[PDB]
Amino acid sequence: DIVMTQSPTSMSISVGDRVTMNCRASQNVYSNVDWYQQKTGQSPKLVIYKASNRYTGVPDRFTGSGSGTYFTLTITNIQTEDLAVYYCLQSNAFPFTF
Amino acid sequence: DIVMTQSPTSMSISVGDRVTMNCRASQNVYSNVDWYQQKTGQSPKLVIYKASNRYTGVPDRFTGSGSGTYFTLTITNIQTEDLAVYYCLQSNAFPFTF
Amino acid sequence: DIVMTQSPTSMSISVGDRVTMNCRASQNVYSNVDWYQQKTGQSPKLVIYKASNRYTGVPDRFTGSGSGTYFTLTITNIQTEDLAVYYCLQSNAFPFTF
Amino acid sequence: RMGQPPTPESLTEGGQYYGWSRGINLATSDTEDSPENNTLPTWSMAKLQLPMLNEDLTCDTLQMWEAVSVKTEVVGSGSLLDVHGFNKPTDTVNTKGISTPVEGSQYHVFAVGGEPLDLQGLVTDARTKYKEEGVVTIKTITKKDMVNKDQVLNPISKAKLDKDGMYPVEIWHPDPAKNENTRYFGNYTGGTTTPPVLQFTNTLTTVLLDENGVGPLCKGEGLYLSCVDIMGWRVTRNYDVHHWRGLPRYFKITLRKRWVKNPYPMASLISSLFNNMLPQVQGQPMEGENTQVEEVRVYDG
Amino acid sequence: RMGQPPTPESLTEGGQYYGWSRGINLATSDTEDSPENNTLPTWSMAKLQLPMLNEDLTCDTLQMWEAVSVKTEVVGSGSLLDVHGFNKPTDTVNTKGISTPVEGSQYHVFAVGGEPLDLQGLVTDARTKYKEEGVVTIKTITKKDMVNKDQVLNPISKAKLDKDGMYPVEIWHPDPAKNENTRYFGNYTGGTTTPPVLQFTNTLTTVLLDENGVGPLCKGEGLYLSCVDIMGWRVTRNYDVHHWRGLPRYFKITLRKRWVKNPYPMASLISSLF
Amino acid sequence: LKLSCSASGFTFSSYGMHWIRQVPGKGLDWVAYISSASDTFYADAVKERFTISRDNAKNTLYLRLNSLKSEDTAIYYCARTRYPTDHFYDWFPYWGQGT
Amino acid sequence: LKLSCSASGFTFSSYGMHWIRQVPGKGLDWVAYISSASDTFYADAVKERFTISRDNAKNTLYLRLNSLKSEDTAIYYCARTRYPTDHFYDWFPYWGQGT
Repeated sequence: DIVMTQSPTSMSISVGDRVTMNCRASQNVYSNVDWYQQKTGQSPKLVIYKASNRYTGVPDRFTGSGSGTYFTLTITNIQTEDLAVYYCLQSNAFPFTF
Repeated sequence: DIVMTQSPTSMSISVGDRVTMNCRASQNVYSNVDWYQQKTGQSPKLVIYKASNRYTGVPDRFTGSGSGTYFTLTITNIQTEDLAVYYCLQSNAFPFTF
Repeated sequence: DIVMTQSPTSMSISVGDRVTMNCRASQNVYSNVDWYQQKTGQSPKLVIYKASNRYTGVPDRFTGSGSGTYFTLTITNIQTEDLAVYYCLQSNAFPFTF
Repeated sequence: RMGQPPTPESLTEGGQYYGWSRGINLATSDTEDSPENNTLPTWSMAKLQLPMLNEDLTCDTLQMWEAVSVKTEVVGSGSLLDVHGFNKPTDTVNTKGISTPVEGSQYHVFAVGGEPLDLQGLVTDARTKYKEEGVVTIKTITKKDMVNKDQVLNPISKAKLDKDGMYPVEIWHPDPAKNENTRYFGNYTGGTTTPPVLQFTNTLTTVLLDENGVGPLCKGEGLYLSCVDIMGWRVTRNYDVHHWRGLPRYFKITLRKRWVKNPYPMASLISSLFNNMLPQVQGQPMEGENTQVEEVRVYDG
Repeated sequence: RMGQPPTPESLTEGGQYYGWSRGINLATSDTEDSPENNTLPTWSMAKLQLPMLNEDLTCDTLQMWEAVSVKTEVVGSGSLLDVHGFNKPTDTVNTKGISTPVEGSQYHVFAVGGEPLDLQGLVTDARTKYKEEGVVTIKTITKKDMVNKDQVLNPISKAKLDKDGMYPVEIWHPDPAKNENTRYFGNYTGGTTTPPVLQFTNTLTTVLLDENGVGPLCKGEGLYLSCVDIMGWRVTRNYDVHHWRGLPRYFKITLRKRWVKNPYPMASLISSLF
Repeated sequence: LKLSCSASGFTFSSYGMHWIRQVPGKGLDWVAYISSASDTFYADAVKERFTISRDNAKNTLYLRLNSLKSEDTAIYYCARTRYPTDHFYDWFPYWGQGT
Repeated sequence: LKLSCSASGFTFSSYGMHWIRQVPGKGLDWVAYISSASDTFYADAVKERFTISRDNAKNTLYLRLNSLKSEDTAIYYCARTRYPTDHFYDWFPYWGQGT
């Protein structure tokens, strides 16, 4: 099983600032990494699929980058509707880990 | 044997400044050059593999560039954890030289 | 024989300014043009080979551009060590002309 | 037998590239080139020891085996249909699709004879520094280095396919000698992505008879088979290392007993048997300039 | 013998492109092609001098040799499996993989005869300037510049295979003369990346007999063998300089003696005396 | 005169392992290399003296030292390549502890 | 009337070498070229007079001068190409000392 570790445990930041959360996988996952946004009380919504594209309806402030062992999700100017938890998921082997 | 010569013998610079260290190989090494960071008392850590990529976990201030006879390693804004020695290694023929 | 004509016969300029010297060949030379720097009392050193690349050890202020009948060599910020003559050479047929 | 030897029986320590070469690493300069023995595909050979037969010294006539025909077949082509696995993918941008199967330069040679295959040395670039131990190179046979004439044809760089798995196919090619007792067939197909092609059937045979209808008579009593079947090379999802592939070849030889005339005098081969069985010694000089033999007398009566 | 001559024997001074053309440098402009002497692959030929047979110059009959059959084979195919070394690699973005094998246009011709091969001149470009020293060209034989009729069949540009390693194959082709004492076989396969194909065997032969069952009668007393075997070109890890590879060809000829009518007319001598 | 370098957590025999020694004052210095298909490549100064080997199924390389040991002294490291190939040039990122 | 240009540190016969002469006032001027497969290419003005040659295994080019030597005077240089090819146009970066 692959273990996904995220560098920022919790980030406190205001509106208009920039955040970057990184993810590290024990083994190589080529480009198969998704970025999920979960607002409290909702099913987790897909934000950044395959680590380099933006799912439809997602604004241009969200950016996914990286490939291999180190991935990153970046937000340039935060918005009020971006106040949710963010999980990174490897989908490159079985079993998938969050 | 290939001889690797580095232009800056010692660079003294503060935090937030930029440094660029160059490396020259007697014969042509196409793109097979690694950049190693050694902190005193630690095994040398890989920083920039194959002269154009950043090993996982290494921040975006580090940059490796060049190909052929002239390579370079650049740091835009120094950090306290970047106070270590830096060796460039050709891995293109036998024997490898540091 | 191809005749290489250079537009600036002599350019007088201070340190920190920009210079652009052009070269024209009577017949088409595809991309085979070199740019040579000669300091008085030295063998002419290669600066810009094949009209689009920088020979190793040459700084980033030097730039070679163009292809076909019109080539150019550009320097953004002059330096004291750039006070030398500059010849453009076609190497695309025999005999080579300077 | 091409590259990896069969000995590390475990599928984890040898990776079990058995049946594949180990990995083709290129050269670092024009003059520096070392092919790394476990990379080079080599000739496979075998010898079947047949029994001794009758004779008739009243007529100086012998009996010896005679390979009349052969059915060959390269077994295991459908195996190349394994298109899963961790090879280079067809859609490489996303690493999806199909693992690129075995493709490339293929080389199918076999040979059935009554004596070991006589082969010739002929190489590409002759600066190549083959390992001087564990493989049979043109330097191993003629004790000097290679020359330029080993790049086209040197009637000096000859050998016999005698051991096994040691004569690299890239150096030693079946040699058309003056008078030969071996039938060899072969075909080559170069390129970098040539699709492999193969055929099976258990119906059609090959006739080994000569122009006089004699076929390969077995010298000694052994029947020699030889073969090489390179089917291409595979690429790994990494630096494109290029392990070769080869498939086993099945021979079915049909022999019979033929009467032949013993062309040598019995006394000559008796003396030869005695000279081969006895040691070859030194002793004090009893011939030449410092003979210790003093006198010799010959009486009759 | 295709390009690089065999003479400089060291593997450093000559680099030993023995068995390889030297290098290929394209033209710089349409009007200026002058390839090289060591770049052009040329014909290989040899003459076996057979002994003299008879002295029946009193009856019209006389006996001389006759090639009955041939067994040929291009030896050295497997050597093309050397995929180490410094050629352009299979995967060029990282410069890794396999040093590409020999591919390209291939050209196999051989010919067994009693008199030297009769050749015909036909060039792709009649404006090419071949060096007039060390190579035989349509100019060397017609003594004038090349005509536009040399891009197609011109019945004037005819020659023989006197020399060896002198007649390039981009110019001189086996000529179908009306009365011929030579059997020549050949096949050509173009392309820039065509994979080579070859065939070993020591099994079956070629019959050199004519429709009347005669076959090449060795006039004089010599047997002439000619061949060219181009397998393709290897592209170096540089400015993509191709250069050809050629493999040696082995001939085995079966000759028998045949009674013919006298080809030495004494009238010629007893008339040269006048 | 015989080193030992234990490794764990992977398939030992699928990777190529280098030896790099560092004297405290003149920097790092490559020594030897043994790949998956065991084939030894040495440095020019240490050609005949050291012998690098690997015992598969035991997971330890043995750099048998110079057997003379006269003028060679440094911190001896181990390095494992990044990928499990038969490619010799693989930018070993996994250094040892040092000795 | 016979020059000599010694070179060392490489394989001499795998590279192509040019001759470039510079009169102090009118700049540089190409003269001749000899490649690996020795084949001489001259400038238009100096075609019949000079002869460039190379003696392999001795590592020196000989630009045998005009044998007339009337109106040709300049600083004579040597140049070696960058790569060891049979490609004629290779942007020689390694100039000589001058004479």
